[PDB]
Amino acid sequence: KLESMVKSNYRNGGLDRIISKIDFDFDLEL
Amino acid sequence: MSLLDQDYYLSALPEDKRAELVTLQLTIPLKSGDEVVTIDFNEDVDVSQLCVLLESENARPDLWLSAAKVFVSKGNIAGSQEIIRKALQSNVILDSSASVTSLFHNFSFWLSLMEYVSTNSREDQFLEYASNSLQASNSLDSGLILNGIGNGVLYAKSRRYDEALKEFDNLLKKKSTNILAILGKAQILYKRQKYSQALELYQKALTINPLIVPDPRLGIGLCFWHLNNKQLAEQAWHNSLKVHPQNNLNTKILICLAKFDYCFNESKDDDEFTALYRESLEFLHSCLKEDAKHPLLLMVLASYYFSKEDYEKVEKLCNLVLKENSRNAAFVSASHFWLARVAYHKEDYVQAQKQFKQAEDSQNSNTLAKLGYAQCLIARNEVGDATIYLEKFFKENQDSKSSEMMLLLGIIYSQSGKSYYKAIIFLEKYVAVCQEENYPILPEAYLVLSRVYENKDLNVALDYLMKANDILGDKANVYVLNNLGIYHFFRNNVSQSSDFFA
Amino acid sequence: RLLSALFSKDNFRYLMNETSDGLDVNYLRIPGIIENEKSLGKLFSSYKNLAIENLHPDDRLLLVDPSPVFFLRRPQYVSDG
Repeated sequence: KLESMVKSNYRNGGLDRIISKIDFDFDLEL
Repeated sequence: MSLLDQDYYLSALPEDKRAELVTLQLTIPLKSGDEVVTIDFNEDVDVSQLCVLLESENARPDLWLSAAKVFVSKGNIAGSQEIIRKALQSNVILDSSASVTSLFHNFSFWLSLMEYVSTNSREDQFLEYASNSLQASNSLDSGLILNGIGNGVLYAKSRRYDEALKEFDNLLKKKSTNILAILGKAQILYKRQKYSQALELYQKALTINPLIVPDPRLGIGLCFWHLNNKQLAEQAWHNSLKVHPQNNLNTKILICLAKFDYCFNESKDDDEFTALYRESLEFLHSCLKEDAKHPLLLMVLASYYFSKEDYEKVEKLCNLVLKENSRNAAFVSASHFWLARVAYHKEDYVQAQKQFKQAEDSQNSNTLAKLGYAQCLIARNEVGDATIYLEKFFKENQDSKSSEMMLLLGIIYSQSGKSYYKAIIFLEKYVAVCQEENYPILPEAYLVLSRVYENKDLNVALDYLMKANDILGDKANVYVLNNLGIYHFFRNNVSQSSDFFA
Repeated sequence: RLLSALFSKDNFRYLMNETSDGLDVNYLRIPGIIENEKSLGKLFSSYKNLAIENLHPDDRLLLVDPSPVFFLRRPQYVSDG
C-alpha cells in the first residue's frame, strides 16, 4: 500500500502550495 | 562499539604520529650553541621578527618550512611567501645543496596553488608563477618525485590530462604507495567521468590512509551519488564530519542536498514531507550561521523562496550570485533559470525565453532551462519552432529520461496527427518512466493514447480509457463515460454500454 | 507546476560540479608530511603496520565491492614432508 500512499499532493503538483504552508524565518542579508 | 572519530585513528597510530605531528610549538637552536628558543604558534607570531631571528641563528631549513606550513594553516599566504623568500636569502639554503632550494621552490609552487584555490581568481598569473617555480625546482633537482607530482597537478589545472596521467603512471612505476599520486589520478578520472575507477582509487587511498588530506570520503560519497547509493554517501559524509569537524562546510552542503533529495523522493505522506522539509531548512539555516555569503546556499534557498512567492528576494539573491560568481557558468545558468521562472508569473514570455537561452548557453546540462525554453516557445504560440527544438533536443539526447518532454511531444504529435506513431512511442515511454519512478500517471496521456488508437485498435483505446477511469475514480467526466459506452456499443457489450450510458 | 515537478525530479544534479573543491590535492595541507624532509616516507611506512583490521568497522562497511573460503589455498613451491 506504500505505492498508493506515496502518491499525494506534491507528486500531483501541489508542491508549491505545500511549501507555502511551511513558514520559517531566515537571517537573510538581502 | 569503538567510537569513530579522529581520536580512534590517533590511538591506532603510535604516539610519535599522535603528538609530534600536531605540535604548535617550534624549537629553534641558536647560533651561540646549545641555546634554543621555543615559540608557540598559538600566540600571534610575527613573520618579520621570526624570519630575522631564524636568519640570524641560521637554523635548519626544516624549521623554516615548518613555520611556513603553520602560517599556511593560519591562512597567512603572504607571510608564508615572505618566509620562503627570506629562506632563499638565508645562508643555510645558499650553502646547502640544490635539493633544499628545489624543495623551497616547490613549496612556493604550492603557495601559488593555495592562493589560486583560496581566491579562484588571477588564474593565469599564479599559474605562471607556479610554473616558473616548479621549473626552477626541476632544473635544480629533477630526482624529486614531488616535482613530478607538481607537474601532474599543473597539467591537471591546465586540462592536460594525458601528460598528468603519464606522470602518475611513472610515479606508480616508481612506487605504488604514493597517496598523492592516487588522489591526483582519481581526480583526473573523475574529471574524465570515470567514476568507478576513481572509486576504486578512493577506496585504496582510504585503506592506505584514513587521515589523509584531502578527504577521500567526499569522493566516495560523490561516487555513491553517481551509483544511486546515496545512503552510504550520507553515512560516509557523517564519518567525514566526525573526522574533520572544522573547515569542511562542503560536506554539510552535500548532506543538506542529499536530505532534500530524500525528502523529495521518499516522503510517504504530506506530514512527513513537511517535517523532513522543515528539518532540511533548519539544517541549512544552521549551516548558514557559519557562512552567510556562500552562493550555492543562496541558490538552494532561492527555490524555497520562489515556492514562497518571494520573487523579489529571489531576484536580489540571483543578481548577487551573478555579480560574485560570474566565473562559474552553472550559477549563471541557475540564476537565469530562476529569473525566467519569476518572469513567467509576470508573463514576460520574450524576457523569460531570452533568460532560458542565456541559461542554456551558460550551461548545456540544465535540462530544466531547455524545457522552460520550449514552454516559452509554446507560450508565444510558436508551435513549429517548439516542435523543431524538441525534436533536436530529443535526437541529441535520446538517452535522457525526460518524461515530461516525451509527454509534450506526444501531445504535440497528436495535435499534428500525422506523427501518431511517434506520439504512441513517447507516451508509452512516459508511462514506463512514471511506473519506474512510482509517480502518478497523468490520465490525459491515456486519453490521448485512446484518441490515437481510435483509428488503429479499439481494444487498446478501450483498455487505456478504462485505466484512465480507474485512475480518476470519482473524477470521471461525461466525455469519458460516453466514449466507454460507445466503445462497448461497438464491442456489442449491450449491458456494459447501457451501464456506462446510465 | 510541471516545471516544479521537473525541478523536483532533477533536484540538484548539475549543481554538484562546483562541489568538487575537495578533489584538489595540496602537499602543505597535511600537518605531519612536512615536519622533516623525509616525513613523507615516514608517514607512508607508518601505515604499513596498520591494515584493514585496524580500520573502523563503519569505514570497513564503506568498502563495498562495485569472505575467504576454506577450499582456495594459496600456492606453494617447496611443500612439506
